[PDB]
Amino acid sequence: LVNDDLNLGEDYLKYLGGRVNGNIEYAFQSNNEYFNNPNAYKIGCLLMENGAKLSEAALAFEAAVKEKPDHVDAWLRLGLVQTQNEKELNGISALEECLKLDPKNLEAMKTLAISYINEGYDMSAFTMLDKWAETKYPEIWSRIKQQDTHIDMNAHITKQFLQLANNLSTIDPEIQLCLGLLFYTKDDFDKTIDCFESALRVNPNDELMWNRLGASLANSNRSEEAIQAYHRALQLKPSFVRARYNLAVSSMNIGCFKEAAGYLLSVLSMHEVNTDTVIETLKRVFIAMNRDDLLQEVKPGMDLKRFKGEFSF
Amino acid sequence: EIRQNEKISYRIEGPFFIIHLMNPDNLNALEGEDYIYLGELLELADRNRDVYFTIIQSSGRFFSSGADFKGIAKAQKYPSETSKWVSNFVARNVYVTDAFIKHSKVLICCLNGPAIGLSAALVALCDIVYSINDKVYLLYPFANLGLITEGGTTVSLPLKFGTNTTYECLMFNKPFKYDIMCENGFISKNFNMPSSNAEAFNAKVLEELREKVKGLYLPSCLGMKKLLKSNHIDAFNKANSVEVNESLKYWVDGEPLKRFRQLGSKQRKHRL
Repeated sequence: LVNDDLNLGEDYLKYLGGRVNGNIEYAFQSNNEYFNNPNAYKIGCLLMENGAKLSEAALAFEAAVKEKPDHVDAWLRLGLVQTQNEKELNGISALEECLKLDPKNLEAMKTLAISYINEGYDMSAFTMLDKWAETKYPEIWSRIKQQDTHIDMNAHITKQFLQLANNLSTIDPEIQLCLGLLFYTKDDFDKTIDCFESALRVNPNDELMWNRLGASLANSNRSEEAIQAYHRALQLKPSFVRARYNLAVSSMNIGCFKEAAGYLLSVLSMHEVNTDTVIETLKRVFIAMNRDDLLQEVKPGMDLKRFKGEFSF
Repeated sequence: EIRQNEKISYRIEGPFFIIHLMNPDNLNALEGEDYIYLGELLELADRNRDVYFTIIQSSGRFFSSGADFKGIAKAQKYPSETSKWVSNFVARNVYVTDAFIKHSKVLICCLNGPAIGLSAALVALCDIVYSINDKVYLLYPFANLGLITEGGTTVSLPLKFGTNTTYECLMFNKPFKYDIMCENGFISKNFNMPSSNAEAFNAKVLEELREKVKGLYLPSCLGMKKLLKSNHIDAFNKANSVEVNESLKYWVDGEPLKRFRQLGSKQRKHRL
């Protein structure tokens, strides 16, 4: 029931969406005290594991990938930390570099498809998920794909992943995840919710799955459950800035504004820890309650505790 | 000697000059210099005295997805916008379209999949067209991008598909599907192959062509083409000159680039 990718025209646009912006190169940092610490990669790994700050782990991996631009695992971990630090362009850049060095990495493919979905490049995400499938289960996928004007790319790949999920004697996750992502892009969020809630019962000690549940809910206007899943993710990992940002966005959505300004101050303070990304949202939350004393003090070179009072932590 | 292109190659087999687009992972999208490289390859086939047929083959599931708009919305050397667009659009289009209009060898196109944009405009200038199966189409998406006709489609689309068909498909941005192509005799043979193997399709086309040219006087083919071309050569030249200068005002106005920016501007609200 499929004609091609791009679906008889009418998907040409939405294929140009994933191309017009191009590729940005990774933007390194200027004050990175690890510039020559020969254990910088080891320090980065230990920061990632010991629940340290994510900005510092990111700096350590900056150093490790500026010391040997072939350490695939260094690029992979730099992308992993940068996307959970709420820096999608740096994350996408690092993961792209890793995949270009190691064209058969699995976790790179997965995290990159999720970031593409976040940026709205749904078709690039479809190709990446297809590629992850055929490099993870090559024979099953190869004979799935050989079975050969109604269906578009999303439905085709959803059916392929469904059939792949049925042709194996387990329910091993990271396939339910991709099913959730496909449904998510289709905008039928309840199938996504079922998939993520099922992938959590098999391992409810995750943070990314709780944050993906929060996002899937908050897209469906269930802001209370969204807040709760974000709080859960943060309970499992206090360094997770992605979840704080989502929490603040939905708080703003539901009239909670002092907490949201506190959360954005906390995010701008978790990014600014070396001794940043969108500030506009802070301006919007201040314009919502309309406090000029803090409205007019917008600055990427200012203090955060200076924002005492209701904005204060 | 002609330079090398990692996206277009060629070879010479007997009386055939074969061109191969070999970038299947970007759907064979071509930049400006790739269109100028096609122009040069056709100028190179036109001067070989042993070539009689020029064959354009592709790879993957698309013939060509058109011009390469990669990196066009990026914000980041010209004294004005007119000068920039003159140099980056008008020169390329006038050159490659005229290289295809005046070609003196027989141009054959093997369609392994859909063609879009200026590449479909160049498909509609080829003399014979073969398709792999019935899932091929041609799309000219000018009204959705804020542009107008390219590649001599002003003359070739009504000539080969009809006036009413052309209006309904260009005013409202629809594809020239395969049944429209078969109602007007656009496609000379449908090889009816699985859409996954373009290499077998290309090989099959070349083998069948080799069988067909047995016993013929080939200078006769070239003379008959010389005479059959003189029907619409003036229409095509006039349209070429007029199109490349009328589309400049659409580029300079600012609508295509604005639509490109809001095409790749679909970030989502929540994350993951």
